[PDB]
Amino acid sequence: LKHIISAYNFSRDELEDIFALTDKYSKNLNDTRKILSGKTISIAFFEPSTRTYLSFQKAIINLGGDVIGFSGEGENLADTIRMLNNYSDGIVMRHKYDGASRFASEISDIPVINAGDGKHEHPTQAVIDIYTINKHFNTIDGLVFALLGDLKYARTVNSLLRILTRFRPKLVYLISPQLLRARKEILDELNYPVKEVENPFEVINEVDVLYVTRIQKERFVDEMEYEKIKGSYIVSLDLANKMKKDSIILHPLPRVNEIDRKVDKTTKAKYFEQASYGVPVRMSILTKIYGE
Amino acid sequence: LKHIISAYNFSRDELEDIFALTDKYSKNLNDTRKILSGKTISIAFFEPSTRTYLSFQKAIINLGGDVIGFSGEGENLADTIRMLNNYSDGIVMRHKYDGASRFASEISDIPVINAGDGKHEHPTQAVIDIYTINKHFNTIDGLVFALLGDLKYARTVNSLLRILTRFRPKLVYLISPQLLRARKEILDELNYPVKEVENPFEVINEVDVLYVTRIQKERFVDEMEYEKIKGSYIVSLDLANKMKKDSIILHPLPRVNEIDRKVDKTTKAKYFEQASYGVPVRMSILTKIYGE
Amino acid sequence: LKHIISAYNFSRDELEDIFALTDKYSKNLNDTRKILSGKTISIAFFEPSTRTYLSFQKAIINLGGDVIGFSGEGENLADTIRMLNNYSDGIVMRHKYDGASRFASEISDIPVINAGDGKHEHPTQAVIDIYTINKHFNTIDGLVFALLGDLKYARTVNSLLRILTRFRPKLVYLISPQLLRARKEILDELNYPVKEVENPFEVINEVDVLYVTRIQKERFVDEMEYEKIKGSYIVSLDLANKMKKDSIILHPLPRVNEIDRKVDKTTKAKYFEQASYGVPVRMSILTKIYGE
Amino acid sequence: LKHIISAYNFSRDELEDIFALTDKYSKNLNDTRKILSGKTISIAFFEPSTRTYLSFQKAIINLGGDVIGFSGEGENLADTIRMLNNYSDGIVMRHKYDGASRFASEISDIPVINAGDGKHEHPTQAVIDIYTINKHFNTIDGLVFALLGDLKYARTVNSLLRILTRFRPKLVYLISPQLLRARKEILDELNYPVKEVENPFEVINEVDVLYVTRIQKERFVDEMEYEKIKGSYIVSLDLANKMKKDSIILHPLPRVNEIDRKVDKTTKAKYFEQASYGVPVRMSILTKIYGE
Amino acid sequence: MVSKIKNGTVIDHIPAGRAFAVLNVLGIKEGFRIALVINVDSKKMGKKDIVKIEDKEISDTEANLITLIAPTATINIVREYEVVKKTKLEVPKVVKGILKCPNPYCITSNDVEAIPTFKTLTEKPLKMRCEYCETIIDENEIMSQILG
Amino acid sequence: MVSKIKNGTVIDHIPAGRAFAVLNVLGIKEGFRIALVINVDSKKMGKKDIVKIEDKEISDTEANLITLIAPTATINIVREYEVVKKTKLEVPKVVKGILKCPNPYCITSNDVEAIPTFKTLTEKPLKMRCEYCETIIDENEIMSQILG
Ligand SMILES: [Zn+2]
Ligand SMILES: [Zn+2]
Repeated sequence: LKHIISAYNFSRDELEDIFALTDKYSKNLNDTRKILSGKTISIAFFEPSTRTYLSFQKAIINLGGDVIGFSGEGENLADTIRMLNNYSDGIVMRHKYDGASRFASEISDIPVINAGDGKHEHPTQAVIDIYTINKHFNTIDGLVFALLGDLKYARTVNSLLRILTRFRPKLVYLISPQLLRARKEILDELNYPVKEVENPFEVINEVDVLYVTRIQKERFVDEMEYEKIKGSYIVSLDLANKMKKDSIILHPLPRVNEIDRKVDKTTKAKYFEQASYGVPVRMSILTKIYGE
Repeated sequence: LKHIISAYNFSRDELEDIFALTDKYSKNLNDTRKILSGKTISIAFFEPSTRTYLSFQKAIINLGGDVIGFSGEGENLADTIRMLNNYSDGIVMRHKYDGASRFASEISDIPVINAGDGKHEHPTQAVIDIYTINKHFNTIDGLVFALLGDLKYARTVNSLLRILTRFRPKLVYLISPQLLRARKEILDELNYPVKEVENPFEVINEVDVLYVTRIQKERFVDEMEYEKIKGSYIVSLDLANKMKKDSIILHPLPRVNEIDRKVDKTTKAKYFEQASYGVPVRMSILTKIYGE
Repeated sequence: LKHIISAYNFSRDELEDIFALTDKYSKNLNDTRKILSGKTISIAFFEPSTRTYLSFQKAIINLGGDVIGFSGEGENLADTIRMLNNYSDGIVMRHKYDGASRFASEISDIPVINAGDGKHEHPTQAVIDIYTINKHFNTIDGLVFALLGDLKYARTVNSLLRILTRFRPKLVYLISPQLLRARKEILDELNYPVKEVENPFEVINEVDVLYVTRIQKERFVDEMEYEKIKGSYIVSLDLANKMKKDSIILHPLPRVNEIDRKVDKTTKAKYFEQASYGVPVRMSILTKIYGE
Repeated sequence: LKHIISAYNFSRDELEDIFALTDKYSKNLNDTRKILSGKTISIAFFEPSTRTYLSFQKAIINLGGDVIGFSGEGENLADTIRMLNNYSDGIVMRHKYDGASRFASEISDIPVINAGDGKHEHPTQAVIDIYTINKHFNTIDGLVFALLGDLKYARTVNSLLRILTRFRPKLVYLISPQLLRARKEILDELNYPVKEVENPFEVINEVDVLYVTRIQKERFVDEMEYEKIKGSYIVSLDLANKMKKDSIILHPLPRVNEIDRKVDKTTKAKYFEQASYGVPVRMSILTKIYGE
Repeated sequence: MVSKIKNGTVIDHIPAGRAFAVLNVLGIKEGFRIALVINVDSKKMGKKDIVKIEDKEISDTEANLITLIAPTATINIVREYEVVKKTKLEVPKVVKGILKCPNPYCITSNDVEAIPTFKTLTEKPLKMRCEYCETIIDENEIMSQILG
Repeated sequence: MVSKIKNGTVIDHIPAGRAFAVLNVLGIKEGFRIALVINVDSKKMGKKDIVKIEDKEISDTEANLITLIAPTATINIVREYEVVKKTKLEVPKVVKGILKCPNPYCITSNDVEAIPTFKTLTEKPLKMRCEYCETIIDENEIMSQILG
């Protein structure tokens, strides 16, 4: 590992390794090896996200690195990448344009970690999601997944569907309105079975993992088609109760109201734990790039 | 050295010293003396610039200092300076009002480093430019310079023309449209020869150093006078080819389109290296203030 | 006739009458009977349109009426209607909310003429369109129509499909992208045959009347689906040449670029003449309300 | 006369005629011949001006015409011109684009009167200015003029310099800052002597007519060059007192502060009378187009 | 370097590199045959381009537009392999379409139906003027609108 | 309809009208001589264009780009009047520069240094994919980017 731009940058072997390092770092001992000691990572979030900025910041600090960075704001991505190369030993970037990280990674000598590019990918988030799943079931092979909500414009879904190709899912249910369906291009990449469906109550009873993404108003024919459809891609307390005893509900946070807040008190709610592995998982990805 | 508000704060002797320290710090060893250990520098960029913020930040960290700062945003400059004096051991500031740093430096007990005030000066940038020039030619005396573009409202030109008075340039060509000419006040300060000219192809063949500044639309009679003139103060690949074998092209970055991007592949392009000395040069200026 | 809120307010008999009066008023003699002499019509265009404001204004003046009105700009529609009832003898209104005219007409004692409500209707525009068609072919029964572009959110299409039910069209082709299809509710009202189709070159050769509406970007999944589709719902010079010798192209103006401007020089272009009947047609509708 | 787009549309003979009709209409009898009776003029002020809108409106009403119009606010100028041709018998338009009226006049069958296009012309204003001058001195030939203020971007100056070519001025002083000088193109059209000058006190003693235009801040190198220069292109009470006994001061209103308000009490102030001839002069231009 | 033409127009002596610009200036880019050679030897010019348009005899009006970028060019009209007219190029009085007005506030720079029109003011050093807004353009602006 | 070439490349059998687009696709538009004929008779195609580039032997890489708009074209390399290679055109694997990405949010549609790159996904009905954003384009989008 060097550039982390796509979920395809990871092999199954690299992922099993990152999981083991995440176990170790989780068990938050005061002797973690400071593999980034004397190194500066720059966090270049052209498109802001405080949750994710702070999460990489804390990983980098836990490993002994110094952090520089910016958040927001006619200078070329290439010129900025060049400058960060004078100033730092690696870059974590978040950008509004698809492919931005790919392109930075080709300009750049130091590693570049994609923390979100446009609607294309967010690979570290996918690593966090599968880490949470494998932690719960001691496996990823054999599981039955359902992705619920917007599956067309969500980079986390794109990264999760791609990373799952390093594993053997039994089946991935794609549950969305007709409008928010996974694009053809992305479905032709996959090497595991998938089935499109409009209502989650049809198959909720079968699914090991339910992964939800927000539907946004700002994305519809008119406000009336959104108001008619919005209601049935929420994770309600009733949809939670119809899931199997051992199943989990996942969501890459923040949330607004796509999850009934009463759900956070059930044992199936796992999105809180999911956000909590973010730091050790990113420490591990960083350890695989700089410390091996 | 204490306050760095004008390029006139430097003597020829202090500059030769800063160059030697820059050589040493460039050769980026892992034993740099942490002269700012236990010290906090505040970076007070009332007028933002990420490139320059990060550059002083990294210098200060390379020397063992802690950084605090802000960027942007009815509180008096004097009250802010007072507060930074409770919180820190020196201040690097960037402001929209001419003379701001001068004034801070008189309110303040800790050192104040001007990283840009209005259209007046940016002295550390001038130190970086002459460092790059002296590195290339083993001298500044005897060279033939040409400054190209806006020479009226560019604080980097003002700081470069003033710092060059500690040296003996053969000649400084001032190449601008009539509108963007160096002000009378600044030309009467200089102690070396200068000649005003409208087209660079008249004398390009003679010049050791070509230093370019952007012309901005937002500065003209009408958009038509700008569109008529803009074209011939760009550094084109053809203007580059008509320069001598040993000459260099300089620009205090960022750029938009005042330099043809094909130029970045010629050996005469030196603006990339120029931005890359920013950190060691500022480490050196900091070492002259705090570590001697 | 009294309130004109829907195209359904007109019978086939009233329409044949309006056509005859339009012939007479067109032939623009200097002896037109001033049926609105001593009357004030208020033009209440809560949602502005200068083209249509001026058109009713001129009709009202040609008939000897005085005009008052406003254009644009927390006061209730009902209170405004009440006030216009103190001030005037009839109201022509344009509003952003569907059903607005219907509602005004129930509050109001003087007549109310809908000149556009939301995305619901514009009945006088439909009367102008069929007047133009009947003028050209000496009939509306038996014709083969094609409506091209946005058929979901265009109030002129809604009013034209409804008014055509007072006649016997051979067939109405509905040609739109999947997204911009006529709503189910409106299709179940119709009493004549209709067929949905995605490309106009499939049936252009058959159609007596081609009526086009703009597709707007601001109405799509993303800008890429719009850029992919936009091109083939333009009336191009080539689509014009494949139409029959006697056919006409209609568009309720203004246009932006949904009609190639070279088309305006062919004999099939009839949108200019169509806008030119606006005034006599509205004079006639006004004569049927006030002068009979 | 038909289209009035440039001051060049008028001959010396047509102008002497308009003056005589203006005398007659001024002497505001209650028997003015209603040459626009039964006619509708549309006032199409794409770029608003209430003073001028109302002035043409009142002229048109004094002559028995009906007025329609709009003020302000992607529809083509050509389509609007076409529509006004259905609705009206002539057009008075004001537009932000140079040449707009010229272009309308070529699309249009009814007359088109330019009431301001961009920075190019305002011919009716020039007719009003020379009417005022000829009224005062019983002549235009032989006078010594001075134009003061902005002479580059003022369409009234452009129209006045062009209309004066139908006459024999002794001399036209052009008094402006260097920046606001009459363009070369316009000076090469003139057939009478002209002399450029920076300060009005040099020649004020010689001038029959002083015509002033505002200098705007929004037009300068920086706010400091404007603040340095602004003061000496005002008509001060002192500059008024140094003019000859019989001379006049003219300004096409509105004013802000380019004329000391104490001047409005001297006998040389003629800008109030100048605005007051606007209506009869425009009645006369209208009478030459429609009533002869 | 190209074959003889039965009927049409031969435009010889175009500056090397400017044949594509001559076609644009004539509105050509369908039906009829065209041939070009670019950068061939010319005894008087060093290098040159040549354009041949079968079956079209270029008018004097269209041909005078060619002077805006190829003032040395020569135009021959050909019938049955024989040259029947060597046209004398003049500077055009008016130019609609080919040239834009550099004033962004000119009606021609904003309304599609408002086609740019320049009237020649002097032939000599060539200056032309916009008929809508009076903006002046010189040989240099002319040539870089067309050779781009 | 044009003379024989001593050294270089002959591109025959281009669809009528597309020679200018073949030159663009090769980056050509200075030094060397070029000749074209447009709309001449072809026994198999009806009509056709022909391009001849003196002194340049086109590579297989540059030549495979020609298939994007002229898949029937044939390429001959010529030395001393003799054809020394008839090149076998294939569909290119990668296309940098010639084709833009229709996604306005792709880094290649926004950063000048970020040069558009498409990798061919299927040859068969031709689909190509953006390497930055995975947007797919078909023969129709391909051809109307280049023939405009
Ligand atoms: Zn113009
Ligand atoms: Zn792309």
